[PDB]
Amino acid sequence: SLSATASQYSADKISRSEAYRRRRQEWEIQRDNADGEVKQMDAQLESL
Amino acid sequence: SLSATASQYSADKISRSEAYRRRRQEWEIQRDNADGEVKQMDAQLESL
Amino acid sequence: IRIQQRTVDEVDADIAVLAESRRSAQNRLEKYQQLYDEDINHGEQRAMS
Amino acid sequence: IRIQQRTVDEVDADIAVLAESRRSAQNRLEKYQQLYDEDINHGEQRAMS
Amino acid sequence: YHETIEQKKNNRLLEARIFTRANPQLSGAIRLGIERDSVSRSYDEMFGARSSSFVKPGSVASMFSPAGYLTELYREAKDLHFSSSAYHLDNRRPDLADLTLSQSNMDTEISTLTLSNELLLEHITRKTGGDSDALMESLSTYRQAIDTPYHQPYETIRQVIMTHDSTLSALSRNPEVMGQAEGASLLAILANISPELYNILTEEITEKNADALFAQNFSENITPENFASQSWIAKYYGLELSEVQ
Amino acid sequence: SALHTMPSVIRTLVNIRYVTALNKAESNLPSWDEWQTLAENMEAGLSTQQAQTLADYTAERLSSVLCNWFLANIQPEGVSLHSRDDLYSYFLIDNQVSSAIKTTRLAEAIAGIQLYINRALNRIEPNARADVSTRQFFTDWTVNNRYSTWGGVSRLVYYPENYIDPTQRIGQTRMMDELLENISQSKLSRDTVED
Amino acid sequence: LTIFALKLNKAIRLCLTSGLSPNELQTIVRSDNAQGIINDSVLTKVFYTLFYSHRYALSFDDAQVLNGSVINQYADDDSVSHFNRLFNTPPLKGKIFE
Amino acid sequence: LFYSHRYALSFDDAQVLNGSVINQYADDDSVSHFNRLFNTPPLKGKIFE
Amino acid sequence: FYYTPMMCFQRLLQEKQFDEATQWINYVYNPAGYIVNGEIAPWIWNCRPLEETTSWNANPLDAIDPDAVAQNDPMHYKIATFMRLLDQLILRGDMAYRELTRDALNEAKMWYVRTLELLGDEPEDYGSQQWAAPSLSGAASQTVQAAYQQDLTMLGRGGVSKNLRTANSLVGLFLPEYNPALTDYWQTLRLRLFN
Amino acid sequence: RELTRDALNEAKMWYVRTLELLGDEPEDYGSQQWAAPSLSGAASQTVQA
Amino acid sequence: FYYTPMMCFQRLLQEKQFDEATQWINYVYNPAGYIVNGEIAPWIWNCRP
Repeated sequence: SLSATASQYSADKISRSEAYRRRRQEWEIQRDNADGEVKQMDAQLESL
Repeated sequence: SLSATASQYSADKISRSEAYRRRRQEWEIQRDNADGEVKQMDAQLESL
Repeated sequence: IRIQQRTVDEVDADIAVLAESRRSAQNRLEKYQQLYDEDINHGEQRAMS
Repeated sequence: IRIQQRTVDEVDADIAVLAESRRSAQNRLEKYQQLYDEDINHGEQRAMS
Repeated sequence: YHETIEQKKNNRLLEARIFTRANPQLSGAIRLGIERDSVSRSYDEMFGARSSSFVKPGSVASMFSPAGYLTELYREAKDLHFSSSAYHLDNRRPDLADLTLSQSNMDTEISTLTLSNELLLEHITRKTGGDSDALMESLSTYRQAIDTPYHQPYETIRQVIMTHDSTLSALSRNPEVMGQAEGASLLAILANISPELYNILTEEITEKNADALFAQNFSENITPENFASQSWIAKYYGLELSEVQ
Repeated sequence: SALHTMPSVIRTLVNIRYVTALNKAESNLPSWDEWQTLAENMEAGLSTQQAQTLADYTAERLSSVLCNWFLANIQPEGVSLHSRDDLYSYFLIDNQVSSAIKTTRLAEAIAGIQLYINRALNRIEPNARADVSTRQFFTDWTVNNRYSTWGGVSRLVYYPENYIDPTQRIGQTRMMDELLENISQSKLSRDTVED
Repeated sequence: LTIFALKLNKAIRLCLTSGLSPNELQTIVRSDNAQGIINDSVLTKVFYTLFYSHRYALSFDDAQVLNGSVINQYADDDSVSHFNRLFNTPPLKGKIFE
Repeated sequence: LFYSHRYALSFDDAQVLNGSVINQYADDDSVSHFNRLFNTPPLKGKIFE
Repeated sequence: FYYTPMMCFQRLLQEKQFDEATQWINYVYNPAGYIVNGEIAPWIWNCRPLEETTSWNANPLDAIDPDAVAQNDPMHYKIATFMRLLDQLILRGDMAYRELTRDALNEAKMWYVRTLELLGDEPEDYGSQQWAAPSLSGAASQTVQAAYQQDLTMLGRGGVSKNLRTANSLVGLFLPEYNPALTDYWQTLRLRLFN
Repeated sequence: RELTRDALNEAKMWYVRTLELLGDEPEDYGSQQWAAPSLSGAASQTVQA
Repeated sequence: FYYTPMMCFQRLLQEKQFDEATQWINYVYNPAGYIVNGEIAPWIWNCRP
């Protein structure tokens, strides 16, 4: 039973690790959005 | 075993502390966005 | 002349629009600043301790 | 001529608007880059271990 | 080997320590907590101001600069092949052994094509014994290569005329010059055929001069037996199997 | 004027009977130095960017021609060089690249030496000195194949402080580790610090 | 093999130096003569085909026919030929007999 | 200085214009004035002027 | 005596507890000295092994460990702590600079002046004045390398004052480089003072 | 990824090493002379057996 | 002898630990051979089956 308990421990440990990886991927995507709009307005500035 | 239990206690304690720090960083970034658009429209107002 | 007077009405209506834009945006600004600089409150440090 | 001078004032006010747009957007950019490339910190690897 | 490795490690440790003492940047209020060692004075008297001589970051004289990396790389790479073998570094590239180590030699920017061309020219000259102009004149009439003949002034003229006016519209708007010039010059300036290439393409091939023409058009190692392989033809001309099919 | 070239140059261009050993009137092909001088005269009136473009194009063309001539004429014993990439591997310098790239002599030497080391280590170049290839540098080639890694491992000795981590240490005791988790709260009040 | 080797050397060299396709060279030489030899006529046809392609922006077969050659009915045959492209796009009701 | 202020010319250009000669031997870490004027780039052969 | 105080110092500096960090780091080092029994402490550092220059490592180079290197050479620890104090001062200065108030700018001026005072004056390049340009063979001369190794070994295990002149004409050595961290600190302080 | 000059040189080194360990790839040869059989010829159970 | 080393190699490659992955995969294969007792290993692969 306590081996099963440590199994749940490892389970939510790896689950929150994968949640951290999802957070990293979301941060990467939104950073891509940020520099994308940065160059958006970079070209808009020379147009202006 | 109960030492391991207190280990998980400290683990999720520090994990949610770091979650609080991530929340603080996100709040700081979005506050930067807020005052950025504030000065955006500050200059737009004198243009108008 | 009446047309361009109406145009001046348009532009100063727009600048009033942007003035109350400032009102709303600055309200957001102080709300977010108050959230960030206060950060973590005594209840949360009590929970941590 | 005065009208079009005012128009030039309009357009360079707009380009100043976009310059401080660059300021804010680039600030966002380095903030997000710092968040992403640092990823997971020593406290979180300590919790995992 | 254990003794050798320990000796090198101890020498590196001593060098790092003496450079730590001799670093002038640490003055510095912490300079009061820094003492001068007897070994430090011995190094000073042995090597003059070597310990006190420092360089700024990016300087060619530093060991952390790419110059030291290259020095160590050559030190370890001088003997990957025996000096008798053609694969030896010195044998294949004698010009590398006498490379100057100066700040300008790593600060100046130049195209890699220039260095490759100069190396090829050096090899061609040391082999043949001729000059660059003679080499160009021989290449404009050479036959034993898929790229040859290469007429450099002809290529320059063609490129310049293409840059100035393609399809010769300006010349066509002046018909009086077409009564004196025919389509031969126009073909020369439009397509890529040197006079030597034209001569090669417009020479009759018969069994009377078959072997002579083959020897003229190909090297001594290029024989019909080698040519009989389709893969050989493809790898010789840089073409593809379906294209030659 | 349209070609930006002298009228006598235009006359010379027109007078070129490109007949190349008969089938027409005669072979009026100029001599080699006459060709060179005519090219100089007709090209002398161009711009600057066009001049560099022509220089780069001629450089690439002569590079390819020289590579072909070397491959078809000069073949040192023990090497079956038959291609541009064969010449690349032999001379440790790239011959099929454009003129846009710029580098230094020392950087090119780094590239060539690294390529030669890889060739010798991967046992593809025959008659390699396997006795020499088992030194410390080749064993540490994983960190010696790049200048950045070699520079870092070299600086680690003379300036170890830059790589010193005040938050963790190799061989740190688990009791100090649990102290670290007990001190890594969000905000560290004094009483918590002394606790 | 020597003479045909030299012929293929000629063909591949001209194709590489002028951008000509093998089937374009094939139709040019077939319209010139069945001997498959290289003369001034073939290179003049190539000249004028390229010249028309550069100015009038015409296809290789179109310019080849325009400078004096005939329409190639038997193309590489993996696709539509020139004759079929001109008079069989599509056939009206019956099979072409021209 | 006077030519640099009005005509917006380089120091070497204005120096040559006021009566001096073109400096073939510059600091030599970069292109000299003579090479900047007649060696950008050399046509086919090395300059002999 | 050494690792835990900087553990707390690093945590406090990361969490912006500047005065608590300074008070805690005063336990290991204080530029204004130490006040023991109401009198000026004669010692400069409040850590005995650091003050006495005591080494507690025999084979630091057997593995890649900056911690082991610093254990072998104790005063690298002193350099690390000094740079940590400098970083704390710089964070104090720019945190004051953040709000752009006049009093805050005056406080930042005070902090930056104190940082310059404790930093002193930086040196410049001197070996590049007269360093010769040797050939690749001269640089890779194994005989010169072995001679230098022998000189270093005989200076290490001995202390011999003979061989007074080393004939510097043997140009096959390199010179130590200044600290990139220190140069970055100097440039940052210069630009802050300019602003 | 980072498009630095040294990074591009390192990528060149890696790609050259990959080509070296990969060797040279072959091409199609059976399509040169493979005949076109009928459906009965393809499905011949006697030939299959 | 076979499955675990690539388990670690795949994890390291997925987590961008390139040099650690190369060092770990050297236990099963190395194009530059293997150095045993300070001598060239005669075998090509470090896995007996």
